[PDB]
Amino acid sequence: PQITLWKRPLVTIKIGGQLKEALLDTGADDTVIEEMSLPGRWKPKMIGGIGGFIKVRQYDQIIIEIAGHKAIGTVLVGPTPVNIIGRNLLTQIGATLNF
Amino acid sequence: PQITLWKRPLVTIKIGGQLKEALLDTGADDTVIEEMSLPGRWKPKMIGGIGGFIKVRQYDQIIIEIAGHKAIGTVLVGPTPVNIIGRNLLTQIGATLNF
Ligand SMILES: CC(C)CN(C[C@@H](O)[C@H](Cc1ccccc1)NC(=O)O[C@H]1[C@H]2CO[C@H]3OC[C@@H]1[C@H]3C2)S(=O)(=O)c1ccc(B(O)O)cc1
Ligand SMILES: [Cl-]
Ligand SMILES: [Cl-]
Ligand SMILES: [Cl-]
Ligand SMILES: [Cl-]
Ligand code: NA
Repeated sequence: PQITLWKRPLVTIKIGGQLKEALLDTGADDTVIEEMSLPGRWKPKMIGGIGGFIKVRQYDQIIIEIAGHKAIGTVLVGPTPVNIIGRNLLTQIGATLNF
Repeated sequence: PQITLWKRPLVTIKIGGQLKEALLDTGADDTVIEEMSLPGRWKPKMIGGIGGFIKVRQYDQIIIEIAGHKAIGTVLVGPTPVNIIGRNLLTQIGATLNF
């Protein structure tokens, strides 16, 4: 698809068999999701955004579908205000910015 | 241009007679620039992201040049860690996400 930006670029994702809404976010290096259960071990990460830092749980090699496109990669889980798909997974779905 | 997302999508902007580097950010509703002076009236605003809220000054009807393309809109000025070009200005340069 070609997504214009008059509205937020919200898509449906599927992670852990569950559908969620997330924002396609070219300003995010990494994908950050709200609290949920994922399998396996996690590693710590402190990430900084507009208002300061939050602690998140880093899960690697997680199966996630984004707007129907299959990805497998890193997901950060923590107290984000919105689910954000960052460049680590936007590159997996072949996303570019165009003007 | 087509901008891939292997790296942060940084561009040069001209705002208030100044050159700055800014991120093309589909996850931002509005454009948020680090502290600088702009002319005309403003009003206070609180904006929230990862890590909470910051206080900014909202300036309306500001001309920006974004990677050589002129646009006009609202610019929020305050203690952002990164200069962000949000959707309010990305739409005006005809920016789309494509996959
Ligand atoms: C969160 C979004 C719903 C909204 N945001 C826009 C978003 O793209 C931000 C931009 C940014 C980049 C770096 C530092 C600070 C901000 N991305 C962000 O926080 O990314 C973080 C995390 C992802 O992986 C790494 O990449 C960078 C770091 C780091 C950890 S926003 O900036 O919070 C924002 C909120 C509100 C309004 B508004 O109301 O117009 C406008 C903007
Ligand atoms: Cl990844
Ligand atoms: Cl980079
Ligand atoms: Cl605007
Ligand atoms: Cl359009
Ligand atoms: Na003004």
